[PDB]
Amino acid sequence: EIVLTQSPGILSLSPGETATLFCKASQGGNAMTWYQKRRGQVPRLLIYDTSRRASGVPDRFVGSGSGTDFFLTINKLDREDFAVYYCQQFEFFGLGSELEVH
Amino acid sequence: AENLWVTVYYGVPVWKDAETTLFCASDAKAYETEKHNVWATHACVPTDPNPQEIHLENVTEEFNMWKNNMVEQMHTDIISLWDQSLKPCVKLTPLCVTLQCTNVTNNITDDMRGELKNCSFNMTTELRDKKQKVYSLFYRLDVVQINSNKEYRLINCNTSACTQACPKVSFEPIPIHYCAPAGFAILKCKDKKFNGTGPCPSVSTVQCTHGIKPVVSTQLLLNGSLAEEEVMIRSENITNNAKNILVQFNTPVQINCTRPNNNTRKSIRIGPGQAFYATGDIIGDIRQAHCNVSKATWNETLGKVVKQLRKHFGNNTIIRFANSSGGDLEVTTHSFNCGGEFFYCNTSGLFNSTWISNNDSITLPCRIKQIINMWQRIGQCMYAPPIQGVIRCVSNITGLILTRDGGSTNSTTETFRPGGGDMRDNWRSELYKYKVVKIEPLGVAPTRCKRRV
Amino acid sequence: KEYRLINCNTSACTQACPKVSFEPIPIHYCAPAGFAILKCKDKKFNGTGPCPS
Amino acid sequence: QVQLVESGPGLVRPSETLSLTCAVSGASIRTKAWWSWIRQPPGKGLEWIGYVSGGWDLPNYNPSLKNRVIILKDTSLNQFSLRLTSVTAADTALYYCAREGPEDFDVWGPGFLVTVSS
Amino acid sequence: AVGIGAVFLGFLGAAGSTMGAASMTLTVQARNLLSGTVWGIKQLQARVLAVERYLRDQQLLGIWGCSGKLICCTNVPWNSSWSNRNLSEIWDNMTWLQWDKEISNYTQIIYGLLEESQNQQEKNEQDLLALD
Amino acid sequence: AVGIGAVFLGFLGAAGSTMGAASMTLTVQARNLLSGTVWGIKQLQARVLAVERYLRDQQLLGIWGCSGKLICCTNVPWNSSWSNRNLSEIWDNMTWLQWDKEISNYTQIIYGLLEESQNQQEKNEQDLLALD
Amino acid sequence: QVQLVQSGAVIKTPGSSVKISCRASGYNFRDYSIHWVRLIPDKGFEWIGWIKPLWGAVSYARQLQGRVSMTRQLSQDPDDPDWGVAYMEFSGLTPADTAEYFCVRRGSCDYCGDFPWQYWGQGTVVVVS
Ligand SMILES: *[C@@H]1O[C@H](CO)[C@@H](O[C@@H]2O[C@H](CO)[C@@H](O[C@@H]3O[C@H](CO[C@H]4O[C@H](CO)[C@@H](O)[C@H](O)[C@@H]4O)[C@@H](O)[C@H](O[C@H]4O[C@H](CO)[C@@H](O)[C@H](O)[C@@H]4O)[C@@H]3O)[C@H](O)[C@H]2NC(C)=O)[C@H](O)[C@H]1NC(C)=O
Ligand SMILES: *[C@@H]1O[C@H](CO)[C@@H](O[C@@H]2O[C@H](CO)[C@@H](O[C@@H]3O[C@H](CO)[C@@H](O)[C@H](O)[C@@H]3O)[C@H](O)[C@H]2NC(C)=O)[C@H](O)[C@H]1NC(C)=O
Ligand SMILES: *[C@@H]1O[C@H](CO)[C@@H](O[C@@H]2O[C@H](CO)[C@@H](O[C@@H]3O[C@H](CO)[C@@H](O)[C@H](O)[C@@H]3O)[C@H](O)[C@H]2NC(C)=O)[C@H](O)[C@H]1NC(C)=O
Ligand SMILES: *[C@@H]1O[C@H](CO)[C@@H](O[C@@H]2O[C@H](CO)[C@@H](O[C@@H]3O[C@H](CO)[C@@H](O)[C@H](O)[C@@H]3O)[C@H](O)[C@H]2NC(C)=O)[C@H](O)[C@H]1NC(C)=O
Ligand SMILES: *[C@@H]1O[C@H](CO)[C@@H](O[C@@H]2O[C@H](CO)[C@@H](O)[C@H](O)[C@H]2NC(C)=O)[C@H](O)[C@H]1NC(C)=O
Ligand SMILES: *[C@@H]1O[C@H](CO)[C@@H](O)[C@H](O)[C@H]1NC(C)=O
Ligand SMILES: *[C@@H]1O[C@H](CO)[C@@H](O)[C@H](O)[C@H]1NC(C)=O
Ligand SMILES: *[C@@H]1O[C@H](CO)[C@@H](O)[C@H](O)[C@H]1NC(C)=O
Repeated sequence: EIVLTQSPGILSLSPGETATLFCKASQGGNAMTWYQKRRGQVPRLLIYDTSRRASGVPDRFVGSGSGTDFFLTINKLDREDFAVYYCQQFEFFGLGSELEVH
Repeated sequence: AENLWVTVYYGVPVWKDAETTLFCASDAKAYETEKHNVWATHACVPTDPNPQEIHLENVTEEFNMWKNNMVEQMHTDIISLWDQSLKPCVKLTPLCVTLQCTNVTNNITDDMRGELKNCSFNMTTELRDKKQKVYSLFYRLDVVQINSNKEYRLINCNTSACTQACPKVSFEPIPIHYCAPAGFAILKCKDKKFNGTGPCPSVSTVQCTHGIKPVVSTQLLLNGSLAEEEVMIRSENITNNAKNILVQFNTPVQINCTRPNNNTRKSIRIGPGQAFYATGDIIGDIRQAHCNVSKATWNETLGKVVKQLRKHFGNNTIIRFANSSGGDLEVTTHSFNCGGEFFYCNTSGLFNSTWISNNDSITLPCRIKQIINMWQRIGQCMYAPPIQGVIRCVSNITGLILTRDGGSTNSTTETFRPGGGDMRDNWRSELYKYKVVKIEPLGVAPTRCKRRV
Repeated sequence: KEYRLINCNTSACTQACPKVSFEPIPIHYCAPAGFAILKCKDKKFNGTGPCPS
Repeated sequence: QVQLVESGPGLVRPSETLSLTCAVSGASIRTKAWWSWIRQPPGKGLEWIGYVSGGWDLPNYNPSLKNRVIILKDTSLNQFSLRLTSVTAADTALYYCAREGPEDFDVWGPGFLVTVSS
Repeated sequence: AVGIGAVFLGFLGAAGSTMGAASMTLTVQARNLLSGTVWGIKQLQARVLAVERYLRDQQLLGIWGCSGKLICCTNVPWNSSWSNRNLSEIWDNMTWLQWDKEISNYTQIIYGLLEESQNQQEKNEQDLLALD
Repeated sequence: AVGIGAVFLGFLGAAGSTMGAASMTLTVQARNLLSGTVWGIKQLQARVLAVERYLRDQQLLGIWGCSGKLICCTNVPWNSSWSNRNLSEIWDNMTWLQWDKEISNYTQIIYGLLEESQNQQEKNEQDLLALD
Repeated sequence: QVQLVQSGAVIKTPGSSVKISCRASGYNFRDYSIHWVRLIPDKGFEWIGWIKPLWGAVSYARQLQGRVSMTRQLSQDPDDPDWGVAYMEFSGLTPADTAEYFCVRRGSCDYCGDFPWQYWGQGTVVVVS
C-alpha cells in the first residue's frame, strides 16, 4: 500500500497571503493529485500529474515536488480558497489539510 | 578554414516519430483459396516473400507500446473489415417473430435446465401469400420470454436487426503483415528482455511486420508470439491497477476445446434467394461443450508467472488468483471463435490458487451463443450459422490478461483476476515490438567547401 | 373520415435522424494548389465589371 | 480592428538574453505587413529595432542593434517575438510591437517599459 | 561487421555510424523514399502523400544551388554560434540524430539564407551574361 | 507600401507592379504551386491535378536549357515583330498580365524553337565530347 | 458538458442493502470508466471500485469484496448513444457505513490518468439506523 501524510494539518492564515501545503508519500516515483473541497460542497480537482492544472483552475495554484515529497503553493489567498485540501495517489488519500482563516 | 560554409546532404539517415496510415499485406497461400472464404485477400496486397529485415547497430530508440499508434489503426481496420464482410450477407429482419418454444426432447432433470430450446414459428416462404410452420433449435442465451402457454422471442429483436453471417466467409485468422508505405520505416525492437517502455538498445529497421493473425479473445489470448526465454509481464504501470497486465509466457499451453453435440443444419427459405440456416436434429447424446488443459503444464506456467510477478511486488509476498468479479458475459468467461462458432468458457478452474513465498487435465464448461454482439455497437448483431459435425479445436495459449485488485489496508496478499476489457490489449500483445518512423532527408551541416561561380 | 399522408403516392420518405441537426456551421471555401481566390474588396461594387481594389 | 499585446519581462539583469512576445488578434499574421519591434528610451525619441514579415522576406534590423536581435514569427500561434542577447542597463526602454502596412504602423502594442537593472 | 572494410549495406544501415561515415552512403535513403474498394483510397492517399513529400523535397533542392547533385557546397557562411563544437570532431563523434537534435532551434533561417544566396547568384549571373 | 525599399511580400504581391520589379520575386509563386468518403476522391483528384500540372511544367523546363535554374538565358533569337515595343520600356511600363495579353498570338512557336535549340546544343556537345 | 446525476439520499435499516444509480450524460458512455468513492466523516476518502461500461468489467477494493456489486445499463438506440446508468449496490449495511457516496469520471486529456477524477456527481447521503 501507499501511506499518505498531510503534514500541516490545520493551517491558520489571513487572506491575500501565500500558503504551502506539504504532502509526503510512502513510495517515490509517482504522480500526485490535489483536490479542493469547500465546506458542504462537491470536491473539485486542482492538480493532476503533480504540475498540471484542470479546467477553471487559476494559475495561482502551483503543484510541485518529486520523489516522496510534494508541495502545493497557493499564492494570493482568497476567502473562497479556505477549504480542505486532499492528496491522491491511485486510490489512497491523505486525511486532508484544512485551511483556516486567521 | 574558419570561414565555414554550409552543405546540404540529401538522403541523410534520420527519422522522427510520426503517425501515418499503414499497408496491408497477406501471404499468397491464403490467396490460393478461391472466392475469399476468409475475408479480404483482395482488399490486401500480396506479401513479397522474405523481405528486408536489415539490422541496425549502435542505435538507441525509445519505444512505448502503451501510447503506441497502429494498434488503434489495427482495431479500426479490423472493425471496418468485419463490417465490410457482412453487407453482402442476408439480413434477418423477418425472423423477429413470435416463437412457440418448448424444451428439447431430453430426459431433463428439474435442477439442470435444458440449454437448448426447440422453437416452432411462422415463417414467410418465397411466395408472399403462403407462409409455413417451421421449427428450429436455439440456446437459452438467445431467447427471452415475451409476456398457460410459453412463448418466446429472440433477444435482439427489440434493439437491432441481425445479419446472418455468410457460410462462405470463415472467421479463422489468416496472418496479416503490416507494412509501411514509401517514406516511412518500421523499427522493430529486437531486445530479448524488454518491458515495452523505454530505450531499446538493439533495434532493427524493417519494411513489413511479421505474421499477425487476428484472434478474438478476452482472457487467455491465443496463438500469439511467445517470448524467447523468460516469461515477460508488461504493464503501463504495475503500481496502477486500472491498467491491465499483459502476461506473455514462454512455453505455449496446449488447450483442447470441443462441442460434442452433433448438429444438422437446415435451410429455411425466407424469401426469394434468402437462405436461413437453423439447427435441426441433435444426432446422438446431448452433452456440454468444454475445454481441457494439462494440469501439470498449467501449474508449471502459473509457477513461472508467480516467480516473475514476485519481482515487482517483493519476495515475501503471497500471490493468489481469483476468477472474474462479474459484469457482462464475455468478460467473465474467456470467449473465442473455434471452427466458426463462438465459445464462452468458464475460467474458475484455472484461477483458484494461492502461492506462498517459499496426467490429469482441467476441464471447464463452456456456453455457446448463436448470436453475437462484439465490440458492443448500438445497432448491430451477427447471427452465426450452426455448423455440421462434432467440432473440436487445438490451440496454443500464449498469454493472459490479468488485473490486480485495488488492495489497501496493509495486506500481504495481492490477488489477480483475469479481465478481458478492450480488444486492443490483444493487439498490444503483438505490436509491442514495432513502431513507425518518418524518414526526413536533407540534413544540413557546416564544412569547408565553397561553391565556385 | 379517413386520411393518408401526402407523399404516399409519389415517393417514400426518410425520417431525419435527431442526431444530425440542420443548423448551419460556417463553410470556408479554399482553392487547391495552383489556384487562388481573388476577393473584390471594393466598398461600392454592383457585382459586375472592373473591381479596382 | 487589429489588436497587438506584448508579453514578457520588464525587469531583467544586464548581460542576459532578453525576449518578449507579442500576441496578435483582430487580423492575420501572414498579411501584407511587417510585424515589427520598435523601442523608445524613456524621455527620448523612438528607436526602430526591426521587423519580420508574414510573407517570406528575410528580417532586416537596424545595424546599430549589433546583430543581437532575432525576431521570430509564430504563425501557428499568431505571434512574433523579439530577442535581445547581452543586454545592458542603458537598453532600458519602452518596447512596442507594431504592424507596418499600406499605412505606416497603424496598430501598435501598448508598449511596456523594460527596465534593465542589475 | 559484414559491411566492414567496404563500408556499405542496406538503407538506414549507416544511421548508427558517425555522419562522416554515413555521408558516403546517401543514394539509397534517397532511393527508398519514392518507390517503396475503400482500401484503394488508403493506398492512393499513401502513394500521393509519398510523391508530394518527394516533390516538396526536390523543389526545396531545386530553388537552392543544386537540382540533383545530392551533395552541394554553397555560398552562405556558417554562424559558429550554431554548431559551437570542434569541426572535425562531429564527423567522428556524432550521429545524424544527435546532430539534428543539436540544430533543431537553428533551422528555417538557413533555408531563407539559401534562397537569398541562390537569387543573388542568379542576378549576378544575369548581369554577367548581360554585359557580355 | 510596407514592402517598399526591400521590395518583397507574399505571393501574387508583385502582380500589380512592373515585370522588372516582379522578376526579383519569383521563388514563392513557384513555391505556392505544389504544396498549397467520396470527398476523398475530390481531394485526391485536386492533388494529382496539381502535381500533374507541376510535373508538366518541370518537364517543359527540363527539355529546354534549364532544369531548375528559374531564370534561363538561351540561344534562340527574338523576332522584333512580336514585341514591337521599346525594350527597356516594358520592364518599367507593363504588367505580366498585359504582356501575356500582348504575346498571346506569338506562343507555341517559341517552345518548338527552344526544343530545336536544345537538341542542336546537345548534338553539338555530343560532337565536341566525341572528337576529344 | 459532462453530467453525473445521482439519486436522492436514503435511510436504510442495518443489515439491508442499498442501490445507488449514477446517470451519466453528455459524453460517449462506452469509453470512460466510472469510479465509486465514499466520504466517511472523520475517516477521509475511501475508494470502492471501478467499472468499464463497454463490457461492464468491474474491480472492487480489497476490504469491500463480497459486499458490493456494480452493474451498468447502456443506451441501445442509434439516436441517443451518449447517456448511460451505473448502479452500485452496497449490501450488508453497518452503522459505520453512514457516509456520502460519489460516482466520478476521469479527465479527458492526454496526460490525464484514470484516477484523477475530473467530473463528480452531487453526492448521495446514506444513513444506517
Ligand atoms: C464456473 O465454474 C465454477 C466451478 O464449478 C462454478 O462454481 C460453482 O457454482 C455453483 C452454482 O453456481 C456453486 O453452488 C453449488 O450448487 C450445488 C447444487 O445446488 C443444489 O443443492 C443446494 C444445496 O446444497 C440447493 O440449495 C440448490 O437449490 C440445488 O438443489 C450445491 O450442492 C453446492 O453446495 C456445496 O457446498 C455445500 C456447503 O455446505 C455442501 O454441503 C454441498 O455438498 C456442496 O459441496 C453449491 O451450493 C458451487 O459451489 C460452485 N463451485 C465451487 C467449487 O465452489 C461457477 O458457477 C461457474 N461459473 C458460472 C458463471 O456458472
Ligand atoms: C403459425 O401460424 C398459424 C396460422 O395463423 C398459427 O395458428 C393459429 O394460432 C392462433 C393463436 O393461438 C389460433 O387462435 C386460437 O386457437 C385456439 C385453438 O383453436 C382457440 O381456442 C383460440 O380461441 C384462438 O382461436 C389459431 O386457431 C391458429 N390456427 C391454426 C390453423 O392453427 C400458429 O400459432 C403459428 N405458430 C406456430 C408455432 O404454429
Ligand atoms: C467465481 O467463483 C465464485 C465461487 O468461488 C462464484 O460464486 C458462486 O456464484 C454462483 C452464481 O454466480 C452462486 O450460485 C448460487 O446458486 C443458487 C442455486 O439456485 C442460486 O439461487 C443463487 O442465486 C446463486 O446463483 C454460488 O453460491 C457462488 N458461490 C459461493 C461459494 O457463494 C462466482 O459466480 C464465480 N464467478 C464467475 C464469473 O464465474
Ligand atoms: C478452489 O480450488 C480448489 C482446486 O484445487 C477447489 O477446492 C475444492 O473445494 C471443494 C468444495 O466442496 C472441496 O470438496 C470437499 O472439501 C472438504 C473440505 O472442506 C473435503 O473434506 C471433502 O472431502 C471434499 O473434497 C475440495 O476438497 C477442494 N479441493 C481441495 C484440493 O481441497 C475448488 O474447485 C476451487 N474453487 C472453485 C470455485 O473452483
Ligand atoms: C489435446 O488433444 C490432442 C489431440 O491430438 C492431444 O495430443 C495427443 O495426445 C495423446 C495422449 O498423450 C498422444 O498420444 C498423441 O501423440 C498426441 N498427439 C499430438 C498430435 O500431439 C493432447 O494431448 C491433448 N491435450 C490435452 C491437454 O488434453
Ligand atoms: C504445483 O506443483 C507443485 C509441485 O508438485 C505442488 O507443490 C503444488 O501444490 C502444485 N500446485 C497446485 C495448485 O496443485
Ligand atoms: C533550443 O531552444 C530552447 C528554447 O525554446 C532552449 O530551451 C534549448 O536549450 C535550445 N537548445 C539548445 C541545444 O540549446
Ligand atoms: C492576335 O490575332 C488575332 C487574330 O486571331 C488578331 O485579331 C489580334 O489583333 C492579334 N493580337 C494583336 C495584339 O495584334
